[PDB]
Amino acid sequence: CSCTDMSDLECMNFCHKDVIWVNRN
Repeated sequence: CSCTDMSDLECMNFCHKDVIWVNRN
């Protein structure tokens, strides 16, 4: 995951769209 030519929100979008803790944490 490389977001440097990319903002924070946009990074969270593509890089955190597969986070598993969106139900259990």
